[PDB]
Amino acid sequence: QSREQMASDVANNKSSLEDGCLSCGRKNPVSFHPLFEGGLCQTCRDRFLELFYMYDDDGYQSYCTVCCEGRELLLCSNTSCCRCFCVECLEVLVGTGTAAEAKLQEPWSCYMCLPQRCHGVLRRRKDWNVRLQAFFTSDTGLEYEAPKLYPAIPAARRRPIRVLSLFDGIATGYLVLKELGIKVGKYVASEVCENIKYVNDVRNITKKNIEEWGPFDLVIGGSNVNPARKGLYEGTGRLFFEFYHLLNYSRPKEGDDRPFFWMFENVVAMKVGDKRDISRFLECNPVMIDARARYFWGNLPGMNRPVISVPVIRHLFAPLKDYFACE
Amino acid sequence: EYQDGKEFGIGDLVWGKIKGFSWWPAMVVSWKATSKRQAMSGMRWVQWFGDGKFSEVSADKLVALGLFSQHFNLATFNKLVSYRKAMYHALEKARVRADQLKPMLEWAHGGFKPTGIEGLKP
Amino acid sequence: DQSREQMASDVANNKSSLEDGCLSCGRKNPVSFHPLFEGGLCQTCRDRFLELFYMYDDDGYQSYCTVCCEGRELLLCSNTSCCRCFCVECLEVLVGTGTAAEAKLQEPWSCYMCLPQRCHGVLRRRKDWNVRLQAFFTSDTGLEYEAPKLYPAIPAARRRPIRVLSLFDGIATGYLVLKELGIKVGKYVASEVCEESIAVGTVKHEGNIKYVNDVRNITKKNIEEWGPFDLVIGGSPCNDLSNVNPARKGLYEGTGRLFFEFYHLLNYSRPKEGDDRPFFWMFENVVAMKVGDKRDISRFLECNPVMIDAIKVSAAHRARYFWGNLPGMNRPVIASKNDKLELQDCLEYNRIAKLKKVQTIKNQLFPVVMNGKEDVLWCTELERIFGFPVHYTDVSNMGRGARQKLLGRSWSVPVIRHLFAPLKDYFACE
Amino acid sequence: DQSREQMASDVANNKSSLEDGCLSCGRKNPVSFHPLFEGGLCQTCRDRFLELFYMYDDDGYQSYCTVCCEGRELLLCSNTSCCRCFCVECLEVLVGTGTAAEAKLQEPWSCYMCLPQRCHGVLRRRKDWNVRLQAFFTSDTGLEYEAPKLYPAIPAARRRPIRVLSLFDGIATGYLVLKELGIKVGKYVASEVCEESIAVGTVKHEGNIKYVNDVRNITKKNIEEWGPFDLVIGGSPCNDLSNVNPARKGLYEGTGRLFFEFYHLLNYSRPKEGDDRPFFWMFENVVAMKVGDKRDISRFLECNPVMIDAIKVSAAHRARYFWGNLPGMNRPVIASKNDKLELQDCLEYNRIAKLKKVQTILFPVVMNGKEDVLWCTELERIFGFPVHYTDVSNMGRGARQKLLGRSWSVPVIRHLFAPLKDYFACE
Amino acid sequence: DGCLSCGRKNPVSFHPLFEGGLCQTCRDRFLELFYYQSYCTVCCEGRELLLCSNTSCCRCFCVECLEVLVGDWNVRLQAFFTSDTGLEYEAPARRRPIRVLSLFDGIATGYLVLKELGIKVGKYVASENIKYVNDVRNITKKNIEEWGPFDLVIGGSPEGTGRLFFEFYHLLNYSRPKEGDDRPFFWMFENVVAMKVGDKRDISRFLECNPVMIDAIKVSAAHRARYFWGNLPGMNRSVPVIRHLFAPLKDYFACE
Ligand SMILES: Nc1ncnc2c1ncn2[C@@H]1O[C@H](CSCC[C@H](N)C(=O)O)[C@@H](O)[C@H]1O
Ligand SMILES: Nc1ncnc2c1ncn2[C@@H]1O[C@H](CSCC[C@H](N)C(=O)O)[C@@H](O)[C@H]1O
Ligand SMILES: [Zn+2]
Ligand SMILES: [Zn+2]
Ligand SMILES: [Zn+2]
Ligand SMILES: [Zn+2]
Ligand SMILES: [Zn+2]
Ligand SMILES: [Zn+2]
Ligand SMILES: [Zn+2]
Ligand SMILES: [Zn+2]
Ligand SMILES: [Zn+2]
Ligand SMILES: [Zn+2]
Ligand SMILES: [Zn+2]
Ligand SMILES: [Zn+2]
Repeated sequence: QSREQMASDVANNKSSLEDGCLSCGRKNPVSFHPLFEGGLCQTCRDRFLELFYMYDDDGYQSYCTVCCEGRELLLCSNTSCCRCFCVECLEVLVGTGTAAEAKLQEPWSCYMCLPQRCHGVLRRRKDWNVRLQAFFTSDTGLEYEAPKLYPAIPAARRRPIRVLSLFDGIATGYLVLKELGIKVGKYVASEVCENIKYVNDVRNITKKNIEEWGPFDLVIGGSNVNPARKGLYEGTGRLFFEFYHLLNYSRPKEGDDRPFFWMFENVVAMKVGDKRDISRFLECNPVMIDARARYFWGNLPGMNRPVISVPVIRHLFAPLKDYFACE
Repeated sequence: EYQDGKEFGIGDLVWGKIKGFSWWPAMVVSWKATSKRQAMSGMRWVQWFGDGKFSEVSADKLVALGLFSQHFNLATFNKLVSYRKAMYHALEKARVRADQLKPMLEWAHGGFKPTGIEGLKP
Repeated sequence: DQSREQMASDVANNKSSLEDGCLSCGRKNPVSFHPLFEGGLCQTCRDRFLELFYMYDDDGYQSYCTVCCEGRELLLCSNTSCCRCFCVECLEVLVGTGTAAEAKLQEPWSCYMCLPQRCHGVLRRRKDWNVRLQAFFTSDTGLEYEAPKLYPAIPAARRRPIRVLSLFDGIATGYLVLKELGIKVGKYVASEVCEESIAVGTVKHEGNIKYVNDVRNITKKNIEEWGPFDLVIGGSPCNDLSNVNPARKGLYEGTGRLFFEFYHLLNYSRPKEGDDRPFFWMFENVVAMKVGDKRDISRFLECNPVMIDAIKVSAAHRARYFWGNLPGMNRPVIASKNDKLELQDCLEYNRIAKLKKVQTIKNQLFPVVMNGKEDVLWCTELERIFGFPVHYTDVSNMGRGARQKLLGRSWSVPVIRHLFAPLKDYFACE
Repeated sequence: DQSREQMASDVANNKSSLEDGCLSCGRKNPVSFHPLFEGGLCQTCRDRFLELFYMYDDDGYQSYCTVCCEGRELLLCSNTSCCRCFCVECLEVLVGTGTAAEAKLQEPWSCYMCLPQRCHGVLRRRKDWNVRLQAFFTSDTGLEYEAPKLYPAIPAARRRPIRVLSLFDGIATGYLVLKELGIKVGKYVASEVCEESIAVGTVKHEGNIKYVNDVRNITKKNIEEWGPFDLVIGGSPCNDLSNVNPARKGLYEGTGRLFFEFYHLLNYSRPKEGDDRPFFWMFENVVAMKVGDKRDISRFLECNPVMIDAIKVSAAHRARYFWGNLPGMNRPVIASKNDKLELQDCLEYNRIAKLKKVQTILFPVVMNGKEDVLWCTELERIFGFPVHYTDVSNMGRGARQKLLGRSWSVPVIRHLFAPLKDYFACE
Repeated sequence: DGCLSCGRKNPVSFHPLFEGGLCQTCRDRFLELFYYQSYCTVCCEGRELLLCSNTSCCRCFCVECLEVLVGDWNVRLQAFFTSDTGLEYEAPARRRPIRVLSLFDGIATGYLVLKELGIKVGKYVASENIKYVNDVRNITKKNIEEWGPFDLVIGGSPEGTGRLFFEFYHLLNYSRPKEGDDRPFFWMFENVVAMKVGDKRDISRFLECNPVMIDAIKVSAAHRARYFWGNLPGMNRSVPVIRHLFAPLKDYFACE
């Protein structure tokens, strides 16, 4: 069916807006549009999971906020709201190009700023800040078990922590552990090339080195004009698999019940096939945290609790105080 | 290069918009002239006037200087010497394309009559 | 950083040895030796010789120069059974100026590996090039790992049938080879998504193979449901790993990521600590790939590969890398008495083979003459070339293209048999 | 020249018998009998029944009406292994008015050849149709000729290997049958111009067949150079004699002229007068052809044909006409112990056959719960050939199926050639 | 080595009309449709027809052939239309009267020409003193044996040419004298030149004798051209044609 057919039906008020693809007009939707009132088709929802969170170097939205396909973008003059809208969306979902005709005459505020009003067959849904959150980090074709919770330890038998790291920032995980007053005293750093025991070229670390330098108690990792748009065209395969290999090396053997925590970090703007691969290999599901949206895999205690990027890492690492000795 | 099906090729003059800034004139250049560039797919390489820096923004959100009156800033020009200097350079470049900025400013505000905007082509 | 002319002058004037400079760029401080001629090789020329030596054209000829592996124009050798081609500039600076034009009009021109060896200036052909070409490709790597530990022998009374897990099964070469050796099979699980390979493996072996779904849907619990396993084998797709693809994504991307599925599922099925039952595995890939990818695969699997060419047991060139811990993997290859070692033994009635050993799958239409006319190879002759039973792929209405495609990416029976042979001393036979 | 309704009323009123009129047009003066039902057939309706009773549709269903072979709308039978279709006007005038609409809503409808026999008015199915149907085609011809002259027996010490000439050889079924029978072949000259069939006969029989050129370039001197011959066989192409061709030129025209090459070269190799050596021949053609040509072929060949259906010894329908003078041509056909008589005996591993006998050559096979078609190695078993027989010269499903589709049938020829072992050497 | 009627390259033949090459398909249709056809003589184009019936000037140039060409006639034309592509190398008192079997009775053309020769005719057996019985379809070996022996067989024609040719072949094969005999036996066929090449090749192959050409342009004033077959003496050298062919047969027949 054509996009005008759905608008005609809505103007007749003879159907619901969740019967076709709001971005393409194709029927048989698979999910719901998290912002407006409409359905999402199968091929039109995969593109929404990648490009919806992409900002260019200008600080403005890269693609359309409705169809995520940009050919001629009109801008939101209001600051702290960098949304941009398409050129045919404003003529099909509003009714005509009258808004476009009046768009360039004066500075314009987008549809996410002005008080809610049904500007035709396009209705800003009342609540979006929650179902948008539930749209991304849920509704996936995998289901795993909750991680095993280690029992807490009394402070009379607490020892300093031992950290192996592979973050982008060499010392990013060192300062955070110092602001919390946790007993540092073992720290090995590295990087993916092309008390801190810095060693470059992670290609040089062997199993025997992990055996001698260990045992470890926390393994972390995950890390130029357009750092946000070059990510899709480059790929993140190299960064994940060396972290996975070293996590396999350092993981406690069978019959050992000592605590062991890990965490992986990645940005949201990535292809739909990589998230499934990481979830399958790591045997868990991510939780998004908004400060720059980011995914987080791991087994740290209380990882999906509500918020009460140094602050984000501090929030994530806070519940570690009751396992390892402080000060 | 830049034959990706989009408009606004090499040598064109367009406007721009930067967070924390205002509309600024820019010059489309090639990646070879840039100190470090690779001709990113789907975007364009521009160079600001009065600063000399190289910027690479997408082509979709680009607007030419045809509507000069629709992208003017009197307060910014009055309160910033750099804005007036950039306006003077833009006016001089447009005139050569074929506080003394008042005559060419009135020339631009009138719509480039009778020559129009056809003389801005490379 | 001198030139080739200076090095040639120095060696000709009896003032230097050939083993101090690089034959391909005339540099110094070489790290290895040229396997074919006398001399040395610098660091950046091994990584060009290692990847590009075995690449071949669609016309059954070598693609690059035999000396430098980088040619602007090539002089093809005219004699058959030798498909080498030499470089334009590699001659006049090494054998003598003005020789390219003289040899160009010569007919039939013979390269320097065919005719009886003569010291044409600085082109001194080696006496034992065959012995050293194996050592160039098998040894002198980056890192070295500890040898695998042997398992204690088992007496003939306490042997059990073998249980096998096979990833990227194909047309089930492992089952066929294990049955031809007389080993008693207890179970055989196969993972495959092609609908014609499943047909071949179900029709030909009477449904003794338990088929499963795509490899990306196998979970932790499935391994324990189906196991325990005694042999895990697999060969990953090399579509995005070879140099023949100008748009190769390499490892970590595309279809080259499927090595990590084998790596992931091999760790699940491995025996736990404190267990001592025998466990064997094997992985296979091509030789025409980047040195970084090979050095990474060796790093993850913790072993160096062995290079085996099928030319020593059959009638085709097919060189592959093998990782594994099977016993006696690097013992010398010796042919058998029932191996069809030439193209004539693999032809039908009233057909004459002009060649003796064909290239892998008047160049592609010139292997066979029949009734005074040039012909091509039949499917039943490719089946004999690879070592399969005749009429093995006559299943499910597929024609010449599908059968040739299925045979072209398979393993080689006389090589897998050579590798699996020493397994009979560990599992029940007959 | 009355119509059908008056005849039906007369027979219903118990004043006439069905054997006095033609069930297809209601006329009088019958000349034969309806093979299936009770009644008689007029002169002009037999010439339409004979040409069309065996024609079949691409959908595995009978092409024309079963009773009159002339219909406007067809009512296909629903029972499997029954492809019969009836005639709309044939129902209401014979069984009773008001049945065409009633039966159209019947599910699953079964024809009168399926349900137990009953006199549905005047439609009385015969109780021995399988016997008189055979005699309808074999006997009751136009003219009659004399009996063949049997040759005296030969003692087992004075027998020699056989010499064979074959025309339009195909994929050499005669050589395969003769070698399977145990007879000893001293020569086999085959004429064929297809490049893929020559490859099959060369590779499979190790070059014992001597191939020659087109049949139109063989002269009088060649026959006496290659002769003498003791058996001369052949079968002409049927691309211009069957009724499946809307633009068929028939005999005397087109590619149907190739029959007269067989008749011409049969005279050259025939023994001269005053000679007493055994000599045999056999010509073969399809049954679904014009009646006018059938009496013409018999006139030239001087003998009447026999009709053998491959359904009694195989798993397919294929009816053919055989001319010749072989000893014991018309003896009853009996199956052997090694004949795969049902479709399930000709299938690969893990396949289930929905049918049991296939029509003339997505339905037949269901594999893993999904419908499928027959493979190339399954059509070889149905016709009797050894498996992997046509796996030669890179051809696929398109070309292998064409070679098998126009060939002979091994059990039929083995039935015909069996009594040839009493005149020629064996082992 | 270039074609003239068609102009196609790789030519190995020549146009029979005059100088100019003939392609593979040009010569095939050159002798097939030679003979009022609205086809050109040189270009062999049947697209546009021009009318010209002047005395000794009937070659009307084709309209499309005006730019194609403009922009041994009595020696080579005869040879090309009688050349033997297949060489069948075989040239062959007080006696009894003549008895003849015939086909295509028509108006009994044989009876009067046999009677006018001065030799009495014994028995005439038509199949279409005249003894007409029935059609060819009702003749058996017993009928031939009852009415035989015979002396000569005549048949021919002035939807095809095979339906009667093969019947004549069958009847002649029946009527042929047995092997090892010296009794005289003659025969001849008759058909018009306007025929397909396959028909001519098949007829020449079955009778084992190459045809000869007889044209009425030298004995009459109408375009009657006929191919002939037979073993009568005199072809190697319209009722007058049959009169000429029947004149010499008095040598081997009754002369006391
Ligand atoms: N995702 C996947 N899961 C299971 N098998 C796959 C797969 N992707 C590709 N394959 C199979 O892996 C095979 C690699 S070719 C190797 C074939 C095999 N080594 C042999 O002995 O013949 C291909 O035939 C393909 O069918
Ligand atoms: N002009 C010709 N000369 C010789 N053979 C011919 C021919 N025209 C057709 N044929 C062959 O005659 C065959 C008739 S189909 C009959 C096949 C054969 N009787 C069998 O037992 O299988 C065809 O395969 C065709 O190849
Ligand atoms: Zn859509
Ligand atoms: Zn849009
Ligand atoms: Zn806004
Ligand atoms: Zn070098
Ligand atoms: Zn070179
Ligand atoms: Zn050589
Ligand atoms: Zn009738
Ligand atoms: Zn009917
Ligand atoms: Zn029925
Ligand atoms: Zn010509
Ligand atoms: Zn002309
Ligand atoms: Zn003239």
